[PDB]
Formats: sequence, C-alpha cells, structure tokens
Amino acid sequence: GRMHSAGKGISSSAIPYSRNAPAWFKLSSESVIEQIVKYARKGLTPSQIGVLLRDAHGVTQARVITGNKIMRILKSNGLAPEIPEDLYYLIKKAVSVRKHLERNRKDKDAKFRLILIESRIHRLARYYRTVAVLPPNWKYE
Amino acid sequence: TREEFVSFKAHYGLVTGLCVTQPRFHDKKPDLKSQNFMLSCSDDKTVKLWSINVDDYSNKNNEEGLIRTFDGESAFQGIDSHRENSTFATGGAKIHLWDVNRLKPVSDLSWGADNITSLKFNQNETDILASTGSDNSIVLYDLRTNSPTQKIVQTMRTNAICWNPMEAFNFVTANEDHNAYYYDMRNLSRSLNVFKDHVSAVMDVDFSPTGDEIVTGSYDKSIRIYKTNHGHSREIY
Amino acid sequence: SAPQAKILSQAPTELELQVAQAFVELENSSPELKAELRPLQFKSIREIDVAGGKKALAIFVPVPSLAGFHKVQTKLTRELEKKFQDRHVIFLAERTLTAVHDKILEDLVFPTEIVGKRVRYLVGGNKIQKVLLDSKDVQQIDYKLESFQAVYNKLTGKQIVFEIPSETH
Amino acid sequence: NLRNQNKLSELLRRYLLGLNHNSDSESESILKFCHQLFQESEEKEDFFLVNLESKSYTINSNSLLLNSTLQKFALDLLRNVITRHRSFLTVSHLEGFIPFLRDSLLSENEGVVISTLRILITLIRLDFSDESSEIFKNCARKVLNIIKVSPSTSSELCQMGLKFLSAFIRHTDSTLKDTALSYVLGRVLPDLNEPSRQGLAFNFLKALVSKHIMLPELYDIADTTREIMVTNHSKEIRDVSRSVYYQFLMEYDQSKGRLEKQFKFMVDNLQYPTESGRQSVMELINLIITKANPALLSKLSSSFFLALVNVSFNDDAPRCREMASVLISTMLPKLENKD
Amino acid sequence: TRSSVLADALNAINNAEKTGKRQVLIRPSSKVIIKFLQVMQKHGYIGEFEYIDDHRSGKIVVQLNGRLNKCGVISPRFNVKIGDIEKWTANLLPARQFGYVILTTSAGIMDHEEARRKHVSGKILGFVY
Amino acid sequence: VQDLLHPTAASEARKHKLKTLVQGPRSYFLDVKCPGCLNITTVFSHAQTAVTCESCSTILCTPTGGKAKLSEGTSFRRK
Amino acid sequence: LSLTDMMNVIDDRQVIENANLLKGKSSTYEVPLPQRIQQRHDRKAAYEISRQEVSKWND
Amino acid sequence: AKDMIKH
Amino acid sequence: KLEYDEKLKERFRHMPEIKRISRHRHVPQVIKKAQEIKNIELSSIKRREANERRTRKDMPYISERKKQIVGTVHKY
Ligand SMILES: [Zn+2]
Repeated sequence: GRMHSAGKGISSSAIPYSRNAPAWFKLSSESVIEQIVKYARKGLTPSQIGVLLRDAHGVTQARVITGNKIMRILKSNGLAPEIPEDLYYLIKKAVSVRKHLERNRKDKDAKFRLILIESRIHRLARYYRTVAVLPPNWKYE
Repeated sequence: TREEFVSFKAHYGLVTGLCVTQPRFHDKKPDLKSQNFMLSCSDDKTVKLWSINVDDYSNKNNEEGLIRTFDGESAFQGIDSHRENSTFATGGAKIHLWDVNRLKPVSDLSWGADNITSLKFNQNETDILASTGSDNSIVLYDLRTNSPTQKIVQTMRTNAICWNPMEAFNFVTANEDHNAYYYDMRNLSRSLNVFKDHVSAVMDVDFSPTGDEIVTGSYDKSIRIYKTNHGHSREIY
Repeated sequence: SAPQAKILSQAPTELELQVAQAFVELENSSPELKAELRPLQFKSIREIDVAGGKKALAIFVPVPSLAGFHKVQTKLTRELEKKFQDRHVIFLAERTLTAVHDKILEDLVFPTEIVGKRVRYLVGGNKIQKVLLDSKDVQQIDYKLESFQAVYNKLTGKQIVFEIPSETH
Repeated sequence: NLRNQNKLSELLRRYLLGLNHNSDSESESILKFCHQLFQESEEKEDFFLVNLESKSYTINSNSLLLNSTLQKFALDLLRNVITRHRSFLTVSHLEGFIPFLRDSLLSENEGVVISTLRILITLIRLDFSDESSEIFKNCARKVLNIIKVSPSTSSELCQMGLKFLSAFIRHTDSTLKDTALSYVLGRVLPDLNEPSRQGLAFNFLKALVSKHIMLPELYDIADTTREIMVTNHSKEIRDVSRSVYYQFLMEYDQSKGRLEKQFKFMVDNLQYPTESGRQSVMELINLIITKANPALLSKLSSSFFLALVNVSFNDDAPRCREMASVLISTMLPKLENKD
Repeated sequence: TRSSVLADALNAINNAEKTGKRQVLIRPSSKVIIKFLQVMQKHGYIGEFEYIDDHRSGKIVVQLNGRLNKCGVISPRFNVKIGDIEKWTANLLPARQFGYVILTTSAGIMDHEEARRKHVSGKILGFVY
Repeated sequence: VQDLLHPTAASEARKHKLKTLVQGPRSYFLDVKCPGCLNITTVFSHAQTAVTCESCSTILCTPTGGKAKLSEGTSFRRK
Repeated sequence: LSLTDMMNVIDDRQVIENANLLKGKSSTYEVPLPQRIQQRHDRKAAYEISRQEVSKWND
Repeated sequence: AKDMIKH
Repeated sequence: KLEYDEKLKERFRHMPEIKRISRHRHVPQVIKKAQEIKNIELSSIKRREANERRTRKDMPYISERKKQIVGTVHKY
C-alpha cells in the first residue's frame, strides 16, 4: 500500500470505539488547554505535543478530553504553523539530502531518493494549494 | 407408489416450515380416516391449514383444498404441532402459540428480542418445547407453565432440534460447527455425546423411532448415520 | 436555598418542587458537596412509565451543567432514589437528529458506556436494534435495562434492546 | 395483509362513531339494517391451444374475512344503538337478533365474539322468552371453554368472559357450580400476579364477594390482592383492589388469629418504603376508622394511633405526614374515654 | 484501480457463495449496499444480514443459504424507460422470468417488477439471479 | 470454525488489534509511584518518552521498541 | 424514634398487650424487583419443575 | 382441573 | 444366517482386516480433501496445545463435551 515502495505494512493506531473521556481521567479541560499552548510556545510541533500529553499526563486524545483537536486549540490561541507539519518535514528531508548530495557527488542512491521525496512534496503541495491552506503563488524551492 | 395425492401453490413466498397434524375442531370431529391435514407457514406472514383426500380406507362412497388461514404480523420461520392436542407453535420474529380454533395467537412465548429460527415439540413429555435462535442459543419451554425454562448459548448457531422418542428427556442438535451434540434436558452444562464426521454445516437431524440412531444432513452434499452410543458415523450416503 | 432557585422553569411543577426540595436538603446535609451543588440547577422533570410498572424521573438539564452533574451524578442518583424510591432517576440534557439521539443514548447509559451498536435485518423485513453495554455495573444496569428501553422509546420514539455482552440474560 | 386489515378496522370504527350522532340511529330502520347485515354475512383441445403463461396463481380465500368483518361491524353498530337509545333495548325489537348472536358466539374470530359478549352483557337485565333465554346459559358454558383453551387469563377475550361471568352471577338467577368457580379463581390467581392487564377480573372478584359466595380460593385472593394494594403502582389497580379486600374482610368469616395477622399487616405496611404504598394503606386504615364497630375500634385504638403519630413524626413524604395527622384528628373524637 | 464499495461487496458475496462459505463479511458498508441486500433478502437470495457499527463506515455480515447464482453491479448507470424495461431484462438475464434487474428510480431502489407496478423508472443499479 | 458475529472472548484476544470485529487499543494507562517523593504519575504503557517526575525530575520509565520499561524501584498500578 | 421506643416509654405492661399488633416480626412487604429480574426467577422456578416432571421418566 | 371445570 | 453374521461381525469388530473393509467408503473428492485438511489442522492444534502445557503452569483441561457451551442462564 505504500507509494514509492512495495511495502504492504499495516502498522497504525487503533482509536478506541468510545468517544468519551476515560472515567479515571480527573483533570479540568481548561487546565489542558493551558498546557498545549505552553509546549507550542516552546517550539514543539503539534504531533510532539500529543505524544507528551499522552505519555505523561493521561490526555488520551485532545478531541475526546477537550472536545477539540490540538490544531484548532492552537489556532484559537494564535498559534499555528506557517506550513502544514506534513509538508514541513518533507521539505527538510529534501533539504538535508540535497546538502549531503552537494558534498558527495557520486551517491547515485541519494539522487534517486531525492526524486521520490521531491515527487512527494509536489503531490502534498498540490493538495494544500487546492484547499487554499497554502497560497496559490507558493512554490517549492 | 411414489406419486402425489395433491399439489398446492400454497404461498407466494418460500415455504419456511411444514408439519402434518390431526386437528381437533371443537364442534366437528374430522374424518381422519378419509382426510389428512397439513400445516404450512411461509415468509408471506401467513399460516394455511390444508386438507387432502386419501385412499387409505374404503369405508366411504371431498372439500379438498385450503381449510383455514391464520394471518401473522411478522414473517414465520418454523412450525411444529403438539402431539396430544391440536395446539401448535409457530416461530418467526417471536415464537407464538396458536390454536386451530383461534385466528389470533392464543399466547406469546419469548425469552427476548432475539428471533427464533427453528423449533420442535417433545414426543413423550408432550408439554415441553425446544427452540433455536439467531443468537446461537437454545431455549426450553414448558406449556404447563407457559413460559421459557432454560437458555444456553453456544459458540455457533443450531439449525434443528429433535427429541429422542424413547428417552423423553434427551435431544440432539444439528449445529453449524460440523457437529451434532447430544444433550440432557436436566443438565445442559455438559453434552452427553458429540458427533464429528461432517465437513460442512449440519442442517437437520432425526431420531429413529427405535431411539438408537440419528441421521444428520449437511451442506457438504452427504447424509450420515450415527449410533447414539458412539461418536462417529457408521455410514455416508 | 429555595427549591425554586434550583428550578430554571418560571412556573415549577409539584414534582419539580419536590425534587428541588430533595436537592436543597442534600445541599444542607452536605458539608462540602454543597460547593458543587449550588451552581448545579436543572431545567425540568418528566415522569415516564416503564413496562414493569415502575417509573423513571427524566431530569432535563443544560449541557454545560450536565457536565457538572456528571462529575457528581452518581451520588445524586443514589440519594435521590432514596428520597424517591420506586423511581429510576436519570439526567438528560436538552438539545442532526442522529447526533442528538445518540447523545441522549449516551446520557441514558451513564455512568456505564455503550460497547457497541447492532441492527439485525430479519428475512421478513423487520429490523431489531440492539445496544451493547459493558459489564462495569452489570447488576445495577440489569436492574434498569427495561427502564432504559422505555425511556428511549418515550423520548426518541424508537424501539431499542439494551443488551450486556459477556453475560447471559 | 394484516396491516391493511388494521387500517380497514380503523376506518370501520370511525363510521360507527358517525353513525352514533346520525339522526338515523334514532330511527327503527337501523335495526332492520343491522338485521340485513346479520343475514347478509351468513385435454385434447389443450393439446392444440397455445399457452404462454409461466406463473401459477396462488390458492387463496378471503371470503371468510369479509363475513367476519361485516359481522363485527353489525354487532358493533347494534350495541351502540341500544346503549344510546333505551327504547330499542326492549325484548320485542331484539328477538330477531338472538339466533345471530348464537352464531357469532361460535364464530372463529375472537374480535366478533368479544362484541358478542359485549352486547350480551347489555341484555342480561332484559327479559326474554324461553328460547331467547337459553343463550345466556349457553354463553356461560362457552366462556368456561374459552378459559379452558386459553393458556393464560391475560387475554382480551378471557377478561371479557369474566366480565360476562361476573354480570351473569350478579343479575341472572341461575348460578354456576362452585367447582367451576374454583377452577376459574384458580386460573385467575397466577395471572393476577400481573395486575396491570387484569382490570376486568377484579370486578368479577368483586362480584363474588358482593354475593358472598364461599370458595376456598377466595381466601387466597384476599392475601394476594392485599399485597397488590401496597405494591402495584397503578392507582386504578390500587383503588379496585382496596374495595374487594376491604369488602372481603368486613363480610367473610375468619378465625380470631387470622384477624390480627391482617391488621398486623396494615400497621406494618404503614412503614412501607414507597410513599404511595404508605398512602394506599392510609385509605384502608381510614376506612376502618370512618366505619367500624366501637369494640373493634377499641381493640385497635392504641395500635393504630401510635403508628399514625410515628409516621406523622418522621416521614420523608410530607403528604403522608399530613394524612397521618389528619387520620388522628378524625380518630380521637371517636375514641372511647379509656382509649 | 480500486473498485466501488458496492462492487466489492457483491464480488465478496459471489465468491463466498461459490466457495461454500455460509457467511460473508463485507466492509465497508453504505446505504446503497443495505438497500441492495434488502432487495435480495426479500426475493430470498440470502438469509438474515447483520450490521456492525464501528464508528467508521461500518461492517456487515451476511448469512448465505446457497440460493444465489450471481450478482453484479452494472455501469455506466444508463437510464431506462419504463416500456424499455422488458427488453433490457431479456438481455441482462438468463431467461424471461428468472432473475431481477435492480433499478434506482425516483421512489428508491427496487427490482424491475416493482418498478413496473408503481410505473416508475430511472437508472439501472445492477442485476441479481 | 468461528461465528464471525459472536466470536468467543478468548478468540478475539488472540487476534490482531485491527482484525477484531471492532478494532480497539490494547495499551493501557498506569499509576507509577515516584520512589523519591512518593507522588503518583500517569504513564502510558507504550510511552515513547522517558517520563520524569515533575517534582523530582527522576526518570520513571525508559522508551523501548514496545512497552515502556519502568525504571527500577518504581512501584506501579494499572489505571 | 422507632415505633419500639414509643411502646417502651409507656412502662405500663397493660397498655403494651393492648398494642398486640405492634410486637412481632416485621410484616411489611419488600419492594418488588424490576420485571426482567422477577421473570428470571420465575424462569428458574419453572426450569426446576420441568426437571422434576421428566425425572418420572428416568426409571 | 380441566375435568372439574368441564362439569 | 443373517442374525448369525451380525453377531459374528460385532465380536470381531476390533480386528484389523475386518475394520479395513467395514469402514471403507467411497466419498466424493471434495468431501475427502476436507478430511485430510481437517485432519492436519486437528493434529497441529493438539501439538501446539501439548507444547503449551510443558511451560504453562495453569492450563485447565476441558472435555470435548463441555467445549461448545459458552454459558447457561440458570447455573447449577
Ligand atoms: Zn518524584
């Protein structure tokens, strides 16, 4: 099922059937909201905030506990990324391999992986430009 | 003779049950010597009682055809007739008790909202009834009490039930796990015996009137015969 | 506090007045639960029958205060069924129709939760709708499943069958 | 199909309601009409021909359904006219319908029979000839046969028979054998455990106590119903149950040890957990206070009084506290000086 | 190239029937699949079917009684006139009276005979026999 | 043979998380009591970060491939 | 104040026996159970009887 | 019991 | 003669040669291949359960008769 690869893996998360907060959770929703903003102010990506909020504080999911996703919680409090996190990391991976490719001009294997990453940026870049999350004039490098 | 006494286009839908009965109308004694009655139920939500002419005796010398019709609110799926008297029970979305002389169901039996797929009266203790559910369940009823008695849930569905003619308190179940299970009515926790030869779902089971053999029909295109004391078929047809 | 303060409705019913009196009595007896109970206030009460002949008290509540009730709901249910025995007391918020309906279901099943939902299609065309509940409080809910069916039918006009897997009933 | 039959039943019911207000219903032509409805209800060639049909026609029969439907309407209309206009409820006008009533009683469908029972209950007071009176005796026999086949008394037809059976005993001179009543009471006892749908049977139970017929089961009735008073939730059941049990007590003979146990129950039942159950006892206690022998009151003054003040002192329900205080108020003036 | 959910469900039912399986699990579900299975159930080509709610599309499980020869979805969903129905039947089916063409018409999804009975027509959805 | 509608409870526990009749999570949440201060913290069973006591800054668990290894001396309960 | 405390304050022993209905085991009826529970007990009581009846066939 | 009520 | 043979066969049923002929039936090919596959599954399931009991402290023993039952309402 992987694109750009032949792998058929099915590793993923299994959201529980119940969409209500766990009974054992006993922390105010507002107190949670103050916590996401603090981490984002510190520079953590929304994915990172969820991991910490899940690992050490008992926030099973942002939406179930607070009724709202981390993205809109941050956007309400003035915190939001320039570009979507998905596109953000893909750009760096394209940046990093280019830097290595600059130093090593014979690494033909890296040259290929750039094409796959580069093709993947376009497809994701197309989508966000379609939904107007990204300005139409935006272009990659 | 391998010929038909009569042929009827009884129902618009599928015939989902059939039983042969000797009705006892309150004011009329049917000439069972010259007539035999059969009762059919279908998913058209009707139960039609029929009369057929027969040549068993020649002490006479008609009225052959539909005799009475019972209307139902829901689709029917299983029917069987109390032996001692006329009353019969029909199993659809709810298992109902009917009387030949009452168009509406005389009384309602039901454990719960789960429907009943098949049923079978007892042959010796005539007041006891067994039924099968779509929730992989077997229920037991007692007309003298007019209530369900026991419920057991199995790993897979059971399609038919038959009572042992010689032992009033035993019955075998055709099941959908390639098996037939021989049960004791008084203690359903443990099955008396298990028959294992089949390779597809078992669809029906019957007891020899001698009580010493059971046959099981399967979806595997075969017929198997078992002894009541052994756990494997002695024959395949 | 007066019972009328508990009652949001301008013209309180006799049953509303009696249940509000029970509220304020638990408030007075409560040494620190009072702090939570005072902000809690209910919109109304309805009294609806069940097949077994018992009765259910459906308390209609505002959603943000429905949350606060849920935080304290179990104890209130217990002392209320003490003050009003022969009653299954239940707190339901007043509020797409599928959304509001399953929210009403979630309110009813509380404190327990719905393990799942099934709908069976028989051959004749009928449909059997069934809701699977967990076994946390299996005894208490088993004492009230008929009441839940009756309440959900009365409010939402649907026939449902409450079932608790992992137990044979 | 059955659903459309229900729809047709609803439409037929409405027509009857309109017939009630219709001025024609006051006319005598309607009986002639109802009588009209009553009597209205009761190969080598083929080897050459070309046949191109593939579907067989299903055997079916609805003519019976027509006759039952028309009979149900006619009986339903006939009862409405006689109830509303008394003069048509006379022996002369309804002689022609008696033979039809007997046919309908044997009619298969119970809905039409239920109507036949309803109209018959109207006519039990009405005088009749020799041949028109046997119907009442015969119908009494049939309803027992109805109770026979019925697995449970809690069926629409079953209750209506008891209603007729009660009215049969109450009015008609002839009375059934005690053994039959004993079995009927026997069948009523288990089904009575679900009083919600047993409303008619209580009137039949009220009928026997009204005539004070002696049966063994009737004592078992008294104990079960007394429980129903303080346990069943429907007010209507509590009201009727209160009458029969109270009626059973003040008439039927009982041993002195038995008397204390019932009065022992009621004082205990004043502490029943449910407020209505406590309330339902109060009317019974009050009935004793309102009407009872002074000697009976004197034996019970101390017992009742303090059970009353006790609830009046502590009660989760103010109304029961108010009622208990009231019953004391109507108690003390009647009490003897020593009491 | 992926297939429509209705097509996948029908292929699953066909394979389960021909392999001798007595019950088949269909995922994902849809209103269209439920109406299709309702029609088939009315004409007896399957038994009961049960719908499991997973907070996703959802799942179905269909008991099979073996009376199903074949089912299929027909595309492109070309329109058919009422008087035209007969012709189409004679082409899409084995014989004159065997099988039922299923049509999406203004009154819902239904077999072709009920469409004749109500004098309604529309596009064709698929065929069962 | 299995009834896909009504599978036995043991049989589901054997299947993959996403292959159950209704998919669900197999992880769970714990209370781990800090050795240093005796305070309790909620720690996800499969935590990907070295959870630390907020009051002690003491390591409670360490990330692994699967289940998080709880640091030695750290008493725990399932929540 | 339970009912017993009141009949104790009398301290007469002749009024107490006049209060005969008040001494003995409590006879207040217990609250009925929910319907589905009640029928389940009926079903069990029904199952036992059926077992006793068919046991006659055991010999 | 069926016999008694019969008479 | 026929009754004599019936008793005679019952007596020597446990024999090898009499078994080989008496239990021999010609089943369709599809029913067979189910049996060989169904046998290989059954043997392995035993072998895995046998390997379990070597290292598992608490594995109860469940009779085949009590396997199909999930539960009963009225316990005794
Ligand atoms: Zn610490």
